[PDB]
Parts: sequence; structure tokens; C-alpha cells
Amino acid sequence: LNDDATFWRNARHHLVRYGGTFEPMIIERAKGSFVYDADGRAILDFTSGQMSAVLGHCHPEIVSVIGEYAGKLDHLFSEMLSRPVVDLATRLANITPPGLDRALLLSTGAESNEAAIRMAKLVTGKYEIVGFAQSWHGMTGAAASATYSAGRKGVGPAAVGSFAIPAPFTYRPRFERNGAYDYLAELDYAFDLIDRQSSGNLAAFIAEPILSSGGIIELPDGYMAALKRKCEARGMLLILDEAQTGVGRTGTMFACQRDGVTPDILTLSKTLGAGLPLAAIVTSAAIEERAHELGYLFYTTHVSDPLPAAVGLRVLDVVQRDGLVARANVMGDRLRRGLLDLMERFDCIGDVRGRGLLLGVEIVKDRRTKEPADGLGAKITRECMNLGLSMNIVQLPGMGGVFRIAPPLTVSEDEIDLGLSLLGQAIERAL
Amino acid sequence: LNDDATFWRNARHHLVRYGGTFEPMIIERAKGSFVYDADGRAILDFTSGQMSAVLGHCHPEIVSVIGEYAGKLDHLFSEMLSRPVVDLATRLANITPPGLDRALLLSTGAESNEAAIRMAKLVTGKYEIVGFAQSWHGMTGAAASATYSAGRKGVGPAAVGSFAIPAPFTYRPRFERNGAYDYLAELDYAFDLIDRQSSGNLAAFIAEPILSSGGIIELPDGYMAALKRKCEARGMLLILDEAQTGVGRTGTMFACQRDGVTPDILTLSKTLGAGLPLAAIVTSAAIEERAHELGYLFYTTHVSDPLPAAVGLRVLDVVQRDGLVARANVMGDRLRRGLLDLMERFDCIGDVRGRGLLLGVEIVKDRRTKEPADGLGAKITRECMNLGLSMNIVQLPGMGGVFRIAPPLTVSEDEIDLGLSLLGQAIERAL
Amino acid sequence: LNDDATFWRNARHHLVRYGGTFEPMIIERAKGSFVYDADGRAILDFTSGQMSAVLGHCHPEIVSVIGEYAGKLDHLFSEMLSRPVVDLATRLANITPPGLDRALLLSTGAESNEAAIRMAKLVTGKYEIVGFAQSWHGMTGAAASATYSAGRKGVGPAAVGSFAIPAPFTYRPRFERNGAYDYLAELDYAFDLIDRQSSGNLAAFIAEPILSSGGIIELPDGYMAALKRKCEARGMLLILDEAQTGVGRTGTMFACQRDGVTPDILTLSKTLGAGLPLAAIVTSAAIEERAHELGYLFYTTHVSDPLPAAVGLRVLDVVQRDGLVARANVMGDRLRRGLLDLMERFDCIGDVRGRGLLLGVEIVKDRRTKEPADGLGAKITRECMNLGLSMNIVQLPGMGGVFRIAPPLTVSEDEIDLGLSLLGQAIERAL
Amino acid sequence: LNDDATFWRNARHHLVRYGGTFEPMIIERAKGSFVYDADGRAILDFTSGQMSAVLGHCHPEIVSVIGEYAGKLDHLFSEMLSRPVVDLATRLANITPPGLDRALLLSTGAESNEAAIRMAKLVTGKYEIVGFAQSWHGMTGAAASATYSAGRKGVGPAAVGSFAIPAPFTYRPRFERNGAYDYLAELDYAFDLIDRQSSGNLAAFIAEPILSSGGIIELPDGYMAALKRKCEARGMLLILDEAQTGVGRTGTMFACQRDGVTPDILTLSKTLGAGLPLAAIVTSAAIEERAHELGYLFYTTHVSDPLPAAVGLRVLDVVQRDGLVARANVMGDRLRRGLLDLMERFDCIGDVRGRGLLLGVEIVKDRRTKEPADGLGAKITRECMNLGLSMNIVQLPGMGGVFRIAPPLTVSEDEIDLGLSLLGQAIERAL
Ligand SMILES: Cc1ncc(COP(=O)(O)O)c(/C=N/[C@H](C)P(=O)(O)O)c1O
Ligand SMILES: Cc1ncc(COP(=O)(O)O)c(/C=N/[C@H](C)P(=O)(O)O)c1O
Ligand SMILES: Cc1ncc(COP(=O)(O)O)c(/C=N/[C@H](C)P(=O)(O)O)c1O
Ligand SMILES: Cc1ncc(COP(=O)(O)O)c(/C=N/[C@H](C)P(=O)(O)O)c1O
Ligand SMILES: [K+]
Ligand SMILES: [K+]
Ligand SMILES: [K+]
Ligand SMILES: [K+]
Ligand code: NA
Ligand code: NA
Ligand code: NA
Ligand code: NA
Repeated sequence: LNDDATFWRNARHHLVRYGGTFEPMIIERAKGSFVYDADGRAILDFTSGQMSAVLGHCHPEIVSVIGEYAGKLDHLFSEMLSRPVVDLATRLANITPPGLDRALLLSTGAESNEAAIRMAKLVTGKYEIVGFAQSWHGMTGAAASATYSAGRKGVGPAAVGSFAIPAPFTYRPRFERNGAYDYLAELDYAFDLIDRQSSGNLAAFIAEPILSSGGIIELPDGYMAALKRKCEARGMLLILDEAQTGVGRTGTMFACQRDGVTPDILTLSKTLGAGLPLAAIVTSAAIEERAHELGYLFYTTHVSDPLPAAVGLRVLDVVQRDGLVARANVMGDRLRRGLLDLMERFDCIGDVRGRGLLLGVEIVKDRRTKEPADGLGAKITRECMNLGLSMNIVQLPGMGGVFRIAPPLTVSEDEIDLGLSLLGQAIERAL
Repeated sequence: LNDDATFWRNARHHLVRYGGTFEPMIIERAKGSFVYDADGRAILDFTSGQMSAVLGHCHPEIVSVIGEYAGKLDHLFSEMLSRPVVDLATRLANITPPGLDRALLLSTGAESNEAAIRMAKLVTGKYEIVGFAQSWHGMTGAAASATYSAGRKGVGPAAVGSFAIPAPFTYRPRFERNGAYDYLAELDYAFDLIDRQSSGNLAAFIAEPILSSGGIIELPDGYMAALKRKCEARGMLLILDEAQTGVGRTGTMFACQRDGVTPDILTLSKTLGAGLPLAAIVTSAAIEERAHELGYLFYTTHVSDPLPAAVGLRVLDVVQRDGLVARANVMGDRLRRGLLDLMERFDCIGDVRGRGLLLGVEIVKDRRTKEPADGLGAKITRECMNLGLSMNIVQLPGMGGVFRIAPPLTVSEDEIDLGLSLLGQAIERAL
Repeated sequence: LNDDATFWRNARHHLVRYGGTFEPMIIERAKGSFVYDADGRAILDFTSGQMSAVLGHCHPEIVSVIGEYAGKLDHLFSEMLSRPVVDLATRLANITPPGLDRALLLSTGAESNEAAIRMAKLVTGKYEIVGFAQSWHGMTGAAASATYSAGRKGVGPAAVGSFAIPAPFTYRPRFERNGAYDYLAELDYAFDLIDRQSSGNLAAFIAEPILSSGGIIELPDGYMAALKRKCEARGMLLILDEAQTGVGRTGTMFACQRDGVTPDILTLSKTLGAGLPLAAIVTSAAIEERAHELGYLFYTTHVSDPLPAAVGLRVLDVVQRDGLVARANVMGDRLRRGLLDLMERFDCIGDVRGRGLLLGVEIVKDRRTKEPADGLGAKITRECMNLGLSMNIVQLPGMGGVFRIAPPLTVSEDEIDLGLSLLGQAIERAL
Repeated sequence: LNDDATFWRNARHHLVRYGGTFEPMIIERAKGSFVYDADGRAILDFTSGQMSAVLGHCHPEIVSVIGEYAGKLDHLFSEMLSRPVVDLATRLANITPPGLDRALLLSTGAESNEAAIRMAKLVTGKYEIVGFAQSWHGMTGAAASATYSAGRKGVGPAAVGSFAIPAPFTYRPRFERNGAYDYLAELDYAFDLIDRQSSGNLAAFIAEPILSSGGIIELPDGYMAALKRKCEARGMLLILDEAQTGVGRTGTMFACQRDGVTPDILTLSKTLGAGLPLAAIVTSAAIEERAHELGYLFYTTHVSDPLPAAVGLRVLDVVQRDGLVARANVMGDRLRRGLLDLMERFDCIGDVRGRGLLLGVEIVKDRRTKEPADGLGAKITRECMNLGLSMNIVQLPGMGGVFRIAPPLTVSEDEIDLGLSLLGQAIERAL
């Protein structure tokens, strides 16, 4: 049983609480698209763990590689190079767009955004950073200063020079021109304001191609390109945070490939490490050279460690080889259609959006009003878990609660169907 | 050979440089106290990789546990609990001093300091952080704002409210009272200044028990206690960063046990993960409860992941069971004596300091002047590597270069001797 | 002659340049609505000096009072009270709206905004300040941090927590809803953004009722009220900066009386001192009491000095007694009509706006496009001076250049006509 | 009577309190070294009003000049030049040391420090400012951020990059080397710390030659010079704030002349305006030229106003002509000797320091301990006023309360004696 008195006792006496609420179960095993509680009940993992496991849990290949380096080459002085590191850096230079040539191999997504941000400040000689008002880049210093969906209160000033602009949100547009949502004009209008507040020290704009924690908000047609132009125009770098969207999740190896827009620095983590703590940034040779000339420093314990690098290389291999980017589009499409079928069935489903296997479903009280359905979302989530489907809902003011659905890229056609079915049931039950 | 053209070619084309210089070799394997290059030459690892591997490389136990969880329970939604996590948190509550009750399991040392710092700001309702002028707490936002040994220039303002005070340094004292180094008066004098600059928002003082990157500077007799009193007096938390000193490295499980001073929050990482990316903070039940009441948030991808937690539990087990804390004192002592013998032999060795297996050797041009020996240190380091002994030297203005010697707690009596011998040779050669 | 070689020589060798360009003449005298150069040519002062002299130059009454206190009671220890000070404070409590009860008598407009801002931060326990993107509150620290029309570049970070929102500008609207300029929705939309960037420390919003330096932009119908509600809703004070609009300039004693909106703190200066350096802030008894309980400090050399206080009391007297507030409406109206007649004559006159004797005329290349007329404005200004009419034009990006026309409240019907006539001539000449 | 019910009623209902406590009397007139209450009692003004009136109250010459410009040329558009302005700027270029060539004519001491600070940041391209831990530069933004004797709490963060170092204080030294107060080593030691906290953006050090509000602390032999060298070494400007020490108060026209050290920018106000609100900064032609090339902006309402400029020129004239700088030394010396006689009489007088007519007397409980005499100082001050001698005491932690004695440079031999006599009586009464 999940009721192990001692377990929960120790849990209550000795864990720091760091957000949300702990799920009432005891996870004892995980395999493929499932985790299993202490009774052995299999729970369908519709969020790939914490939005990371693109290959599912305990993938045999990963298991092998892990084993292999744990026993042969694990951790090293940060000045010592090895093959897994150079291979990975090389692979990444190779599968990212042209213009992205050099990599730095770290441990977390926030760390990767801090590294990119420090690099941008260094090469521009400037310090103001601009993000989206619904962004999430991490819990550490600079990543947090640029995170606007949460975490800003009660902890003192953010970093000097932090600004945000509204993200382009087609489901709930607030900037109109000639009776239509002119998200490109909204962008211009936002920048002029920024321009006016700036001390003349704009260093970068940082952005998620699809804002996940912020409500699966996908940047619309042409937006990214226009954004890149705003930056170039101001001598600012554009850093694209692809912690969740990278590595195939949205049905392209990297989301920025979809818009055909190449950022100055690209950050990776969640899906790169597929569960393990490996992250990275990739930038141009020119930017890297200038950073280096300026003494760029970002020296950590695990930067360039062989085992994690070895792991991420295996991740890319598998993804490539098993055409998991394409599986994302097919299963993605399979899942979207189901969701839309549900939506056909239940009025509370106000919107189905996202791309590939990063989909969101927005719960509303009224389609005409798009009135958020207060607690209905939480209910559905509770029912899902009872039904054996692990889900996650995010909620910001002005928005219905949004389910973030992101199964492993290794997910089966059956698993999807199972998932869709458990979900309609949870919805039927929640009403 | 280490000369693999392609290797270095790819290395040059695709790695971001992040500090220092890459060692000219290709590391292909590692085992116990050694790593091996591409020719198969065994290099004696006198810094435990990046000051982490207390159990040495590829420890069989770690190898087993790793394997075991990689295949059974790897990574989870951050709201899902499991045994390795609760066990570890519990173990830590148990082996740390009384008053430290709840843990938060993260990935890196900087991340662990950011978590502690955010917690302190939250519970005090304040934001000013004070560290040592020769500190190193990491490369991310807040950890970096509190890092004074390096990284401050070229990257814009640090965090609002960052201050430093001089660390107590008995080898190069600068605060005199009645013909003697009154480091306690220096402390008082520093705080009064701080007090005068403060906006009345002092939240914490953060400190390494022994400043490593800063030159192996050990806080002297009674200092820590007095420091803790300064904080209490100001309603500030005291955060002790034991990334390197924790887990037995200095010959006590935790360095703060040595002074018998319990900090408000304790941070762990390098030695906790013993090579893998696992970090943690531990605080009191009261502080944790208040943080929680105030909405403490620090939600990451890998917080509470089973595999890493599983790994750190095995680390503690081994350390405990093999009495590696005591091995640190014995080997530590064996090594100190050797160093002192060298010092007897070579005038350039100006000081031998540190504790347990975290020792430093300061190179000088003149013992009377304590004039730094310009390049001599770098030379010795170069000779060591030729001689097959991997070493590391740190250098700050006003100080001779310092070797940071920190072999695995699993190091043999022979390995030490080997090390001492290779070192005297390198010194003989460098002169 | 204005060509005094020595004068200009010394001028060139010994004056720091602090913005704009020095006018090529030597002012030797001033009287009523004119100043006179070294040839004795009378220049019609259409900006009341630096937008201050509501009573015109060298007003006999002011001259008397000045004389009187210079010789009897001039300057005092800031802890010594006297009649002119208590009378003035009292007068102000009396002529400002209900709810504004206590005054602090200072020297400059920036100083008065710094005092109001410090007070707001103190009583809210918070520090973030929000202003308009085209504001001007002064050159000192906090006043400057809240000034967005200029001065932000090249001088390092502004104050922590500085934000701006776009001002409501009916002549060049950029926020549309249902085919119309919905400036109230623009306001809401701006605040939500602010809300999202805030660290939860909003202390005040500071605002000019009519943005002068920013282009004579008058807050439209209902805007102020809605603004006040935004603040109340967030527990923020509303500080109204009436440096130029106060004391009758816009045809009400205070502009905020026009909207019937009472701010938490009101600041005064330019027109209060009518040329002399006297400024003030006025707040509620409750706010003042709380500030005092919290140790409010703003102790300066000239706070509470008798002579300046004596001067401002005489200013209010005269204004009251000579019904100069009403003269502002009549002459104001006389002047607006003329301007509009011009506008009837010249296509370049794109807009005539403002209120009372604070009017603006926007120069454009095209009424349909509202294309700014590049240099045309500067030309007209140059011609005016030749014609003996001192004028001033302000120019921000996205806007035609704007003449700021603000003659003394003591201005004659003839002086206005003269002014209108000189202006059409300058325009005819400039084309 | 001073008991005018109505006066105090209005006083209580309508004055904002801004520090300290209001003196219980009603000042109705002032003349020479005295002010007179409502009963007509003459109070001997031992602080020259708020440390400003070097010529005493209502000086006939000032009265004439004031009158003259009030009626002929008062206030102007900030782009219009006139004689009083160019003459004054010229005079100042002329009486300040070589290397100080161009002036900017403002209104307050804080404003003058903000102007100097903005200029320094602009020309260095940097933003960190360093002051003394017991400084007072004003209540506005940057001046306040650099003020450490008071005002820092309850009002949010100071300006980014604010630092302080301890001032050299020979009466209460805390930095010892070889049994002696090595204030030069203290300076070095302070800077190294600063260096370590800096983001590499040191723009200026700002300093009072004698810290007044901070306790009449006179920089000792050679200190200033060494300070200037610290700045030059770091590419920082040195700004000397001579608001109180300038214009003859310390027995040289400017205190920096005494050490023969020329700062990059010199600020003036209190004594320059001698009671009226006039302030100024003076810098080198080179610095000014570079500021201008960089768009230096500091455009205010009263910058370059004729009347105030006219007043300060008359002040300098009188000072020069009446050899008031020398009167300061003679009367200063007369007063110091008296003070020392008192000190001979009363043990509570722990120290008599300062220079010229800017003297301080530190009250202690014990000369051996230098134990502050708690409330004794306040008592003496209360007795002085009863005795008809207006005085002022300042008190910081770690220090006895200090009387700041600074009579008009126009003070008579008799007035001094009167003052000394009233003071010994107050002391006799207070015990
Ligand atoms: C005391 C301490 N705390 C925190 C960190 C941050 O660790 P991480 O960068 O992995 O987040 C370090 C890093 N150290 C260097 C990397 P070195 O080993 O050279 O002293 C540290 O020494
Ligand atoms: C886009 C993005 N970048 C960076 C990070 C920081 O990752 P980390 O905290 O591991 O350093 C996250 C974290 N996400 C949440 C944890 P969620 O998965 O709930 O959206 C992210 O979503
Ligand atoms: C050295 C110095 N610089 C600048 C200022 C700011 O002057 P202001 O506030 O008029 O702008 C002061 C004020 N002083 C007090 C008011 P005190 O006279 O009590 O020492 C000062 O002492
Ligand atoms: C609305 C407002 N508030 C405060 C100030 C600051 O006044 P000061 O600089 O005298 O302290 C100004 C200055 N204005 C310019 C000088 P302009 O007259 O050109 O609009 C102002 O317009
Ligand atoms: K490493
Ligand atoms: K997790
Ligand atoms: K005063
Ligand atoms: K002026
Ligand atoms: Na690429
Ligand atoms: Na414990
Ligand atoms: Na009122
Ligand atoms: Na000079």
C-alpha cells in the first residue's frame, strides 16, 4: 500500500515543501509510458515525468549506456576532456541549425539559461534582459529574474534590468487593430515601451518557442521572425529556451527549425537528458569567440562530465534512429484528434492547442465568455489520477486551467487511446 | 595517443570555453584514485575529479546502485514521491546536527545555494546577502552575486544588496590589535561597516567553513561561532555552504560539526553526489514551516528524482560503513606530514594548511616576505601532470598560488606516498 | 550688443553645458511678459521663463515681499519655525482639495518629487514606482528614475523597481478596441503587465495631469479617476506632480481639481515659486502621521526657510486676489482660438491641445499621416525669436515637434495677439 | 509670546514633520549673528542658520543685491544667458584651484551632488559610487544613496552600486598597525575590499573634506592625497562635496586648497548661497568637454537663474573683500581656545576638533573610556537655548554626541565670547 505510515511519517518530518502538493502515492517502479505505485497499479505517464522523459522510463539503451560509463568513465576535473563530451558537443553542432556551432554541457535547464544569459551580457557589454510575461526559465537567480509566470513575490528585487512583454496568445487576444488580433503590432507596441524604459542596455530577449508552464502558448505565424528582427535592430541576442520543446517534442528536432529562425544561443535540458540531469547551451562560433576573448567564465562541477554527456549522446542517437521526431507528429496528431473529439463531446473544453507531443487543453465554464471554470480543472485532474492517468494542470490569472499533455515520444497508439479514454471518463466524472 | 587530430579538431570547432585551459590529454577511463589517458597512462587524481569523488572513480557500489535505479526507477513528475527520496532526506536529517530536519534534493551546488538563499530571503522578508571576499558559491545568479573570488566583471550588476567582508586568513593577516591578528575584532569591524551600508534588509550571511576556490582558507578558532552570533544579533540566517567540505572530506561528517556551530541552512552537493549531479539543502523544521507558510517555491525538473537520491544514499552508506570520515583524518594526516616534509626540503613552500583531506599548499618566493612566486606554481603543476599527478592551483591577488590537494577519501597509503613523491620531483624539476 | 566678445568668451570657457543650446543673446532685463536683450530689444516671453513665471517677471509685489524678508527674516536652522512657513503650509492645506492637509516646503520640483516618493515608499513599506513613458519629473535620482521622456542613457541603472506605462495620447492613439481608442482598456492592459513584472512591491504611480516636457499630453476624460482606482486596488499611493500645471496655469487652482480626483501626495514648485526656487509636497494627515511614525526623514538646508515661504504666500495671494486662475481661462481661450485660426491657415499645424495657459501646438508634414515635419518646427522656433517671440519646442520619437506655449497668467489681451501675430509670421517665414 | 495658540495649532495641523523636533519658539526676525523670537529675545546663532549663513542674517549687501535683481532680472528660460550667470561661473573658475574651469549653477547641495555624480557616471561609462560610512550628501536619490550617516532604512534599495568605506577618525581609531593608528593602511585595506566587491564599474568616490553631519570628522594629514591616488589608480573621479566647508568656513576659500588636492568635480551650496538656495558644481574643461560630447543632461528650472547667481557673486565679493576667510581663522582660533578652556574645566568635554569656524565638541562620560554621555549632550543643548544660544548636536552609534559650532564668518570677538560664556553656563547647568 501507498499508506505506509512510516513512509509518510518520514515524508512529513523531513522534506522541504517546494511547491504544489505531493501526490498521495508511493512510486516504486517505472517502465516505458508508466509508473507504478506501491500496490503495483500502473499509472499512465502523460507528462513524461517532469516533462522530460522523451524515451519513456528506464529505456534499455539508456540503461546500458548509463551502466557502461558509471563503471568506466564517470566524473572528471572540469579541465579534462573525453570522448563523450566532444562527441556530444559535435553532435549538437551538427543537428542544430547552421550558425550554432559550439556547445557547453551542463546539468540543469536553469543553469543552461544562466550560462546563456551571462554570455549575452558579456558579449554585448550590457545587462537588461527581456522575457514574456508568462515565461518560466527556472528558479535560480537570472533564470528566475526572467520568469514571469511565477515565483516573483516575497523574495526581494529581481535582477537589475528585468523586463517582460506580453506573449502573443491567440486564444485570448488583447491587442486589436482593425477588428483583428494584430499580434505583430502588439509586439511593436511592447518594444517601443521597452525602448522607452531601457537605460540603453538591452542585452537579450529570452524566449520559449512554446510557453509551457505559461499555458502551452505557441508563438504564432511569423512572430518569431519578427522578434528576431526586434533584437537585431537593437543589437540584442535572442536566446531560445528549448528545455521542453527541444529534441523532437514538438515534431521537429528543435522548434526554432519550424519557424526557420536561428537564435544566437539555444538552451537545452529536460528532453536532452531525457530524465537525467544534463543541460546545454549552443551558440555561434563568433559569439563564442568573442565571449572567450572577454574572459567568459562558467566553470562548474559537472560541466563536461562524461557520464551525462554519454547519456545525452545516446538520447540523440535513439531519437534519430527511431525516428522519434516523426513519432511525435503521428502520435501527436493521433492525440490532438482525440482531444478534439472530446471537445466535441464536452463544452468545458474551450481550446486544444500546442504542436507535436506538447499539447494543451484549456478548461472553461463558457465558450462564449471563455470564463475559466473554477476548480473544474483540478477536479478533472483528480479523477484522472483515480482513473490511473497522471496529468498536470497549470493555471494563471485570466486563463482557464490548462492541461499540459506530453507523453513520451516512445508512446504507443494504444497508450494514446488509453489516455484519451481515461480522460473523457475523468471529465464525465468531474462534471 | 592523446594526439587524435580529429578529436582535437572537433574539440576546437565545437566546445565553448568556460574558464581555464583544457588539459592536453584524452581521458578514456577512470578507476579508484586514477584516470587514464588515451595511451593508457594512469594519472593520480589528487583533486577527486572536480573536488567531488570522495569514493574515487567508478566505485562498484555506486556502479551497482546506479545501474539498479536506471533500470527500475529513474526520473518522476516532481509531485511524485518515492523511497530513495524520503530515505535520503531522512538520512540527512539524521546525520546532520540537531536542528537540521528537512531536506530539499536538487542537482547542483549553485542550485543548492540559490534554494537556500531564496528561502532565507522569503522567511526574513529581506534581501541583502553577505559573503566572504574570497568566496565561491557558483555561476548562477544569486550564487554568483555572493561569489567574490571571481566572476564579477563584464556581466552587469550583481544582485541588489550584495556585500562581502574579508575572510579570517591567518597566513596573511591584515587586521592587528596589540601586536596580534585579532580576527574577532576584524569581524566586528567588518560588520559595523556592513551595518552602516545596509538598507536594513540583511537576510543572510553565506559561508564556506573552509574557502576552497579562495585558497583553502580555514575559518579559525571561535570564528564561526562569533559569526553565528553576528547573524542572530541581526535576525539574519547563517547558511553554510559545505559543497566541498561536507560528507567527510575534512575528517568530520560535516565541517560545521567541528566547530559545534549549527547553521540555519546547510547546503550540499559535490561530495554528496560523489561525481553525479545531486545537491541538497537542509534546514530546521521551523524555518521550513515558515517558508512553506510563505509559499516557498523552488520547483525543478530533477528535484526529488529517484535515481540521484538513490545514488547519494549509497554514498552516505558507504561513507559511514567504511568509516571514510576517519580515513580522511588518517590519510589526511599522512599527507600533511609529507607536505611538511617537502616544506622542510623546499623554501618555496610557504604554508601547509587545511584539514582532513582538503589541504592547501601556498607557493612563495620568500618566507620572510611571503612574496608570491610568479609562475613557479604553474610550473609545478605542469611538472606534476608530466609526472602523472593531476593537481590544481588557485591564485588570487595578494596571495602565492595555492595547490588544492583533495584525493578520494578512498585513497591508499601507497597512493598518498606516490603522490607525495611525484610532487617533490615536480618541485625539484620546476626550480 | 549681444556680441560682447568677452561675455561669450567667458561663457565658452567657464559654463558647463547641461542640455540644449544657449540662445545667442545677452538678457539684461525682464519685466511683465518680456525680457530684453543687450540691445534693449524686448522679447515676448511665451514660456514664462522656464515655464515658471505665472505673475510675469519682476512682479512689484514679489519684488516688495522679497525685499522685505531678505532684510528681516531670511534663512534659519531647519528646526526653527516662523510665520511665513506656517502661513504657507496653512494656505496650501486650505486651497488644495480636502484630504490634503500637511505641507513640506522645499526648493525644487525634483526635490519635491523625491520627498513624495520617499514618503510613499516609507508608508507602504514598498519600493517600485510607476510613471508614464513620456514623463519628466527631474534630474535627481528618484525623480530621474521615474522620467522617461529623457535622460535615461549613459548613466548606469535607474533605481531598482522603475517601470513605465504608455500615457493616454488622443492625438496619436495606439490601442484600439472596436474601432476606437480605448484608452481605459489601454490602461488596464498596461497594469496587468506591470502586475506581472512586479516583485509585489508597488509603492506609487507618479503622474503629471498634463505631460509637459512629454508633448503637452492631457490625460483624457475619466482617465485620472481610473488611474486612481488602479492604485487603490494595489495599495499604491498616487502622487500628482503639478510643477507646471499647479497654481492656476491650466485654469483651475490645481489640475487635479478639474478631474475631481485627489491624489495621496501632491507636488508643487515651478509656478508656486513663480521664478524663485520654492517647491512643496502636500499629503493627508493620515499619511503624514504614518510617515512620521515610521521616522520619515527629509531634512535639508532650505526646507522651511522664511524668505521663499514668504514669497510663495505672496504668489498665492496675488493669484487669488487678481483672479489669475480665471485670466488663464480667458487669455487661454483667446490664445487657443488664435492658434486654431493659424491652423486654419497652415497645414503644418497638425494639433492644438492643452488647457488654460498651457497649450501645445504639434507640427506635422501631413495631416493625414501626421508625419512629423523634420526641422520645420526648429525653423519656426528660430524665426519666432528673430521676430522677438521666445518659444520652445519639444520633440520625442513618433511625434511632430510640439510648441509648448505658456505665457504668464498676467499676460494682456494685446500680448496674446502680438504673440499670435509674431507666430504666423514665423510660420510664413519658415515655410 | 512664543505661545501663539493659533500658530502652534496651524503648525500642528499643517506641517509635515521631516526630522528632528521643532524648536519651541516663534522666530520673527534675524540680524547678523542673531535671530529673535516672538518676545524679542535675541538668540545667538551658533550654527549660521542651517550651517549656511557665512555673512550672518540679512546682510545689507545681500539685501541690496537681492532687491536689485528681484526687480530687474529674476528668472529665465534655462537656455537664456545673462551676466550674473557668466560672471559667477567665471569667478568660481577663478577662485577655485587650477584645473577647475567650468561651472553649472543650481539650487541645492543634494542637487549639486546629483549633477556631479551623473557627470562622473557619464564620463566614466560606469555607475558604482563610494562614500564614507558617516557621510551626508542629501535626501535625493543619488545623494542619498551615497549618505551613510542616516536615512538608509525603510525606503527600499539604495542605488545599484553603492558602497561605503570607514572615514579616517583620529579621535576614535579602529585600525591599528604597530601600535598606532594607521589610517593610510586602513584606507588601503578598505579599497581592497571595495575592489573585491566591485563589478568593475567604479565611477567615483565622493567625500566631504570635513564630515559635518557625521561628527566634524576632519580627514587627517595626507589622507586626501592618498584618496585621490586610489581613485586615479582605478580610473574613478574624485568628487569633493564642500557644501559646508567651502567658501571660507574652514579658513581657506576651499578646504581642498588646504590639502593642496584638486578633485575632478567640486560641489558647492550652503555657504555659496549664504542662506539662499543656490548651489553649483565646478569641473575641468576636459571632463566637461567629454560630458558634453556624451550628451550630458542636467536641465532644471532654476539652473542659470540670474537672481541667485547675482546673489552668490555678491557673497564671494563680500567674502573676498572683507577678508572673511581670514576672520574665520582668527575667530576660529578665538573660539577653539575658549572651547579648550572649557574642556579644561569640564571632564565631559572629550574632544575639540575641526578647523576654522567649523568646530566640533564631543561629549563623553569618561575620557579614558570615551564612553558617550547618554543624554548629557541633549541636556547641554537644551540649556544653551534657554541661555539664548542656538546650538546643534549630532549623534551616531559609537560616538559621544558632538556639538557642531559654526557661527557666521561675520561673527564679532564679543559674540564669540558671549557664546563661550553661555556654553560653560549651560554645561554647568546640565551637570
Ligand atoms: C564551495 C562551493 N559551493 C558551490 C559551488 C558551485 O558548484 P556548481 O558550479 O557545480 O554548481 C562550488 C564550485 N566550485 C568549483 C567548480 P571548484 O571545484 O573548482 O572549487 C564550490 O566550490
Ligand atoms: C522552459 C523551461 N526552461 C527552464 C526550466 C528550468 O528547469 P530546471 O528547474 O530543471 O532547472 C523549466 C522548468 N520547468 C518546470 C519544472 P515544468 O516542467 O513544471 O514546466 C522550463 O519549463
Ligand atoms: C556636506 C553636505 N552636502 C550636501 C547636503 C544637502 O544639502 P541640501 O539637503 O540642502 O540639498 C548637506 C546637508 N546637510 C544637513 C542639512 P546639515 O546642515 O544638518 O549638516 C551637507 O551637510
Ligand atoms: C512636471 C515637472 N516636474 C518636475 C520638474 C523638475 O524641476 P526641477 O528640474 O527644477 O527640479 C520639471 C522640469 N521641467 C523642465 C525643466 P521643463 O520646464 O523644460 O519642462 C517638470 O516639468
Ligand atoms: K567536470
Ligand atoms: K522530479
Ligand atoms: K531651513
Ligand atoms: K533658468
Ligand atoms: Na548547427
Ligand atoms: Na539533524
Ligand atoms: Na486641502
Ligand atoms: Na580654477
